Amino acid sequence: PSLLKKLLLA
Amino acid sequence: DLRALAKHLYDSYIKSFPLTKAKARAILTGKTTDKSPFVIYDMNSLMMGEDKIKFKHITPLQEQSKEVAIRIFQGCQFRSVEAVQEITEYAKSIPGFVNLDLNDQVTLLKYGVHEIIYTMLASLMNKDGVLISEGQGFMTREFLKSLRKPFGDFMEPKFEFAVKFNALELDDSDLAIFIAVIILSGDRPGLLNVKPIEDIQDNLLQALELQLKLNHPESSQLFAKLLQKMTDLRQIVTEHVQLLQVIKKTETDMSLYPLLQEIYKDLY
Ligand SMILES: CN(CCOc1ccc(C[C@H](Nc2ccccc2C(=O)c2ccccc2)C(=O)O)cc1)c1ccccn1
Repeated sequence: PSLLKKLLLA
Repeated sequence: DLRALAKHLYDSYIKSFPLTKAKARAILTGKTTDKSPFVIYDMNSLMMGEDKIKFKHITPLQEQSKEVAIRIFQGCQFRSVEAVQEITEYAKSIPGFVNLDLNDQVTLLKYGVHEIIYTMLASLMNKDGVLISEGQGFMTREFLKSLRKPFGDFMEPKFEFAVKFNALELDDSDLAIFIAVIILSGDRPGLLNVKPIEDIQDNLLQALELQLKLNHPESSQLFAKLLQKMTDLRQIVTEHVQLLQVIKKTETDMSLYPLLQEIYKDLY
């Protein structure tokens, strides 16, 4: 549930 | 080629950050065609400019609290969330960054973003205030300092850093490489593979040194002066976290946005 991972994978 | 790397970083910098230092300086010096920003210097001028501060939530910014300091707190963390997103987009354009282990990419962002934020705040500051809402408004240093404790203690060390940092007279081409150097710090806690990170920062540092010699041939040892600012930013972060903890221990309804909570959780 990492929001930073979501921004990095976009 | 170090000049090609510098130009690539600058191009990504222009794409990722809507309000550059060049655009900010044109606003701060009034040498621009658009109208002057709304100036917030006291309670009345804040109430008149409050709805022009970018803030998208359940209720308008003016309804966040009866206290002026808390409304400033809420509006600032809305900006911070978007600032982290801009810095993340720029970080992904740094050659080699997205090839690193994803967990190391997270770590470099977790520890780097606020150091980048405070670096780029200086671009939006003069000795008397800071531009807000993409240059649409201007909030004075005296007003931010007049807020009740601990709210009045947040911005003042950032202004103090900015006065000294702006004396270096860097431009956007310099800053693009400098912030990339900061993101690619091999000594961040919990990094899995330090070597490939240091390999990238080595090239970034060489590109930075060449950039400063070409763009500032009169500023001898500008490279050495700038490197010392990288450690100042870590002190600012340490002081900032302590103020946020005073908020968490002594204030009630206040809660950081989810993205900010993730960054600060288990930080150092
Ligand atoms: C000052 N300014 C420009 C953006 O300045 C930044 C100054 C600092 C930051 C970093 C960010 N800060 C906060 C996060 C949550 C709540 C408050 C703060 C403050 O730092 C703060 C506290 C009290 C008073 C003023 C600020 C962080 O830690 O993530 C991000 C942006 C504002 C202010 C209000 C609304 C919009 N534009």
